[PDB]
Amino acid sequence: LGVAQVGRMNFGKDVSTLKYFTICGLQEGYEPFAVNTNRDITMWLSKRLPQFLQVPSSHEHIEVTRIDVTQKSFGSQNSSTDIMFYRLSMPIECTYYYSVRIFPNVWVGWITSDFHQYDTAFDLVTVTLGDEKGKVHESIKRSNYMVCANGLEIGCVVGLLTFTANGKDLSTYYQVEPSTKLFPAVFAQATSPNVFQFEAGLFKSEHKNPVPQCPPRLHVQFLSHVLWSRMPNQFLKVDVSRISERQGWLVQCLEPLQFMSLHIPEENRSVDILELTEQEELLKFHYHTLRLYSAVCALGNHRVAHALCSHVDEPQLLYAIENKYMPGLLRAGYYDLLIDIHLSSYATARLMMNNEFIVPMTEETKSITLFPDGLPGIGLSTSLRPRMQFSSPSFVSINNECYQYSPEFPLDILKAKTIQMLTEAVQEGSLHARDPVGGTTEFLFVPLIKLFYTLLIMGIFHNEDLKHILQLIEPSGLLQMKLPEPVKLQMCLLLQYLCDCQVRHRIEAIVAFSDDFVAKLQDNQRFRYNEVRDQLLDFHEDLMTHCGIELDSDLTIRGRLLSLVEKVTYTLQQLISETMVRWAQESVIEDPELVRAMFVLLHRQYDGIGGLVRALPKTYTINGVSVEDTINLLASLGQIRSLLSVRMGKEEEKLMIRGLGDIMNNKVFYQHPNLMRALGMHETVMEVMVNVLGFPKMVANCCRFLCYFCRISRQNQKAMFDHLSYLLENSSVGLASPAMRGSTPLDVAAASVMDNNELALALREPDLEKVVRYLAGCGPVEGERYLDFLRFAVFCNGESVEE
Amino acid sequence: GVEIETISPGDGRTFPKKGQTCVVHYTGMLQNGKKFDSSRDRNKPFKFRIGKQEVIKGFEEGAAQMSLGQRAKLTCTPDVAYGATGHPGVIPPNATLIFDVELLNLE
Amino acid sequence: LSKKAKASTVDLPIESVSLSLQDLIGYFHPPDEHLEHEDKQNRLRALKNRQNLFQEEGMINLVLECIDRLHVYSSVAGREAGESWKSILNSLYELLAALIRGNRKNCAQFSGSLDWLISRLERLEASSGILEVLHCVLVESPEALNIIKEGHIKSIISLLDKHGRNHKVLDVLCSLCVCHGVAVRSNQHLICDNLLPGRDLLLQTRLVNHVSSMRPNIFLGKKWYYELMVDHTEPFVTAEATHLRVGWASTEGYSPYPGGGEEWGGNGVGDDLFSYGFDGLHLWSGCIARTVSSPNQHLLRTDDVISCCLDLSAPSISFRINGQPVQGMFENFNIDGLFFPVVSFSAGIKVRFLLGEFKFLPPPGYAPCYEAVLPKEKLKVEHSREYKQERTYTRDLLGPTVSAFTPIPVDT
Repeated sequence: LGVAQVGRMNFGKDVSTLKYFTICGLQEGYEPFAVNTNRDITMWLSKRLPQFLQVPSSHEHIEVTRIDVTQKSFGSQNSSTDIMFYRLSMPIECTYYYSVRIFPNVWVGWITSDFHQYDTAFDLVTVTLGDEKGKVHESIKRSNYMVCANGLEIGCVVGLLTFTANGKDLSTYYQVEPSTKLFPAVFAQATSPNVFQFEAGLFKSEHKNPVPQCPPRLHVQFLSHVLWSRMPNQFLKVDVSRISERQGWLVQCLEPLQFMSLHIPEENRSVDILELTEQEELLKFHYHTLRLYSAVCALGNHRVAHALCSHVDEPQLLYAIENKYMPGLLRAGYYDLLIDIHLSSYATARLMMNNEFIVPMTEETKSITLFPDGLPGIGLSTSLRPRMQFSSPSFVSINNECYQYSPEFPLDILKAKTIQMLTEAVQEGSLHARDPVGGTTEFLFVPLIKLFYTLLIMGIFHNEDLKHILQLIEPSGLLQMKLPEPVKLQMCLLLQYLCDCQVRHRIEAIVAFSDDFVAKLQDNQRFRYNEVRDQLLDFHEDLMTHCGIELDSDLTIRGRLLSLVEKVTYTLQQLISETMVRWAQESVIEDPELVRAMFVLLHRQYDGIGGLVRALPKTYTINGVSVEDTINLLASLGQIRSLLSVRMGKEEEKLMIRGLGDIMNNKVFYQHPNLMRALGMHETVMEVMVNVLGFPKMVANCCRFLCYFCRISRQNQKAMFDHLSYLLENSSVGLASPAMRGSTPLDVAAASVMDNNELALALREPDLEKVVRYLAGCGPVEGERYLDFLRFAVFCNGESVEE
Repeated sequence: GVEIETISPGDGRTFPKKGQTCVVHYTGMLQNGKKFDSSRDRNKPFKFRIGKQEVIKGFEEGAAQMSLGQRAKLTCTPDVAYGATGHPGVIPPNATLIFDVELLNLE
Repeated sequence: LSKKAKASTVDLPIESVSLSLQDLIGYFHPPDEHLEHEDKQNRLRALKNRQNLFQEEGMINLVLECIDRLHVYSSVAGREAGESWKSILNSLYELLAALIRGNRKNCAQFSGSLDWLISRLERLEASSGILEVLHCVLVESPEALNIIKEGHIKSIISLLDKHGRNHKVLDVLCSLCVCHGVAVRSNQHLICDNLLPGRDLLLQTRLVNHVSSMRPNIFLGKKWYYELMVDHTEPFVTAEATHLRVGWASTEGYSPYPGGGEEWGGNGVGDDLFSYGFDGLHLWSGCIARTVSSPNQHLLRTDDVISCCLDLSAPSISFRINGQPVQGMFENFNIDGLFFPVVSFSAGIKVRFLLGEFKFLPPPGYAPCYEAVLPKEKLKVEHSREYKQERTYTRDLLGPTVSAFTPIPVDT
């Protein structure tokens, strides 16, 4: 535009207002812009107010030099050497001098950043108070901003303000400024080239961190900015809803509409966030700051999660989800940050416990059918389901904030917003809408699906929205569309979790039927004994012989229930395989993790037996009476599995010992070695003990627990047997021999032998070879451990096993 | 110690007692103007108890000073607050608090 | 050059060593991305073998000795030899970055000299090479993560505040933050104790409601006056606290960019806006609020009327509440151009214009806008200079502008 003129532009979206383009244009082959999209296009018009920009090499000719007292020269060998302002970079807090030298008309002051005057003169502030009339009321303000005029001039530090001039003192010093910030500011009317030189320390004391600060220095961060006229700036996308009158003039706006901003603090100025799409250095840097914030609260630092909730303040993230113009890097960053604060702890806990399947035998866990004549999201599953608890990050209190769990968020509101996001995105990004939310379809889709996946894991979305999203994707569409690579690499985990929930439903149903069937056949055992040589051989022979001479008892009721289960074993199973083959037949694949996940899902479709093969020897049933200790031990064991991957680890061992002592004191650990052996928790504790060695009190605390685990059942002792060679090569000095003597790795190895004759016969010769290699003493003391282990290796039963 | 402007008066006389539920909305930014906490913003009306010694001393004495429905600027001394040691991560060492607190209900 | 300068100087290769040095940088170049997978593995296996040939000869220690004995000057000899100095340093640290990036064994061999490199980190000339060497070491050695302690990290936090703002520093700090598989939690406690709390070293986000600023369409240069009234406030449309502002300005100065001017746009923020309205009824000036009280102590609530006057022959502004003194505000301020009331807010708030319809008029000043309707307009109201205008067909646009009571007769 020029002086007082009007623009009228059409960037697509305006087929109803094409004045001449259906006439000529579209017929010849041209196009509008935004035919597909719903968005507008923002415009970066020119501003008016000057903001002091950096100094490029591409000036006309004005060139500063970086010279170490710490001087910055000039040169302007041109024609136009008149109007060039020069504000400097970094401010003063509210003692140290700062001298300016001129080689041959020159203003010197201390400018606060609220200053944009583009005028060549001395131009431009006395607020009043009251004691209901005043009487002092006036010592307030003059700054708007600050002007003085080979000379050497110093605005020294502290607080007050100082005006000196070549040793002499010019008058009218403005020594009153309580809480502002100032810049060393020198303008220019360059009468000649070689016009300035700049600088018992200096401003390096004031600005930077250290303040002994006796040697002064210009750092690299010190720029020498030039107040250029304008930059392109954004367009204030939605502004006005004025309702008013003209007799009464009821001028009224009722707008919930917020900005989204930041300010670079070192050159203080507020800037809105979503303008930054072209400020690529600041883009990359604030992206990396979000990535660091995601890195910091990774896997358990919940105290620091409270800290980041103080910083970034979760409803700000909620507004950051909705913004349909924020760039994709900020989009991925904030989508990661909401996860890595509020979700990933309970998420990774359930990801660890997704292979345990244990379920009590109560009344709710009993009325479950098989699939009748696609809905895995049913009402079921009190199968021990480690519950979720949260915190409330206030910043006034104590007790304790370091074990407190995780910060909160608007749960159902969040899931409704994600449902809205998914539906509206699927409706938009289908026809090649040439403007996605973040620029491409990857930043559009990928972290949305990541958030939806991690939210789907967390046991939210009661069954209505499950039906909604399923036959949104199913209809029986989402997956049927054309998609890029990491999008479906994300979606494969959705399909994983769907099939896994199907497996959970399947196993809970088979446990219910097993309860009914065992009740019936237990009564049949009662009557078959009460009718009268096949006595119990430890009750495994009884069930094995029941299924063995019943490999087709042998009542027809038994055969009917057998046929009932073998028709329980018999429409997603179609479409998953169909679409995996469909993807792989067309779209020659990179990122081999995608190939991995695809074909793992494909084999897992065709081996529905095999999941039930490798799932059932890790499930277990509880009576229903002692469930509270089971919840407590599952919570303790989940947080000790999370403690496995700290890794180092020097002061969380207090939490480790507290957890292990509770696992000791839990009642279920006494009577249920099936459950403890089923959790794999001995191997967990053992690998923790591996990680501790290649010497604190942690080792003996582990070895005590292994030894107490070796003394509850024989099959437990078989389980703790086979670690002998590694446990032996650990056991050289590892514990017990200042005077500790309670447990040690060698004490664990001896703890797995003492009862059973069978394990005494099972062990072999190179182990004892390594033991007598370790018997290479010269004095001493710790050979008593080797001899003690051999004593437990030779005799064991009242007579020595002679081999 | 601490000097607190009543921004807006509440009912003036209803100052609480130890054993009465201190249902509050509050927020607060630092001396520089940067925010650090906002119980307004997560839409949780905060509760505590004076005498049960739940909050910092400046916020406790300011809640003791105010009345029902009294929005007030509770600028507090840093050494009454965390102050020198600071809240390690949230509040820097030796920073003065500036509040915006209004009492809601009493039980 | 420890003691003497003659000949000058000595058999002392410059271009020979630098040529051989660029050759050796090109020697250990990583295998490319657009190479076939088996050829990639061939080049990669031979590259790791060529590194393991150098580790078991201690050549890196020889490089460290050359680092020891080169870091002397600040830019000597026959001073073409001192002119290649930046290139020799840059190439040596690039070569040091080359010899570690693959093997876990070599960055395990760098258990020793890491703290000395953090000491050399403050040369403040060549942060790039030392930083990249340190990053590639910290990635692949979980040994050296057990080494590094508080003073190192405090120096690295200070390193950005020396050298401005580098994302590569944040890549380094993220690498310190998380191992190959695990973390180290006390290290992260140290990070968030020593970097965040104070919010100055890096950025900080915040959002606020869009601020609406309006004006009654009439430039006004004669003791001026106006009257408005608050009708409904409800100050918590969102959890952000809202605001009401009443004051004077001109467009000659303070280009009114809403949000994009001073902080949040707003009012009382520039060298023309002189705002009013609080509870504890003080003002803003340059987006700074100092703390005038008055014996009313009331907000701008739903039934409030504000006396609003501008002063002739003294550039002075003083406002009142229902005529009652609010300890009068402004005296002896700046003068240019034609002024107007710039009464502003950002909320769900309705107000009125009492400019003809009146309630209130005291004789501290008298020139209302209803008594200056004369020049061109009638009583109309606009939206503060409006570089936009919004529709649903086409947001049209506007050119910039072409913008007293002592007239000019012909001087005869």
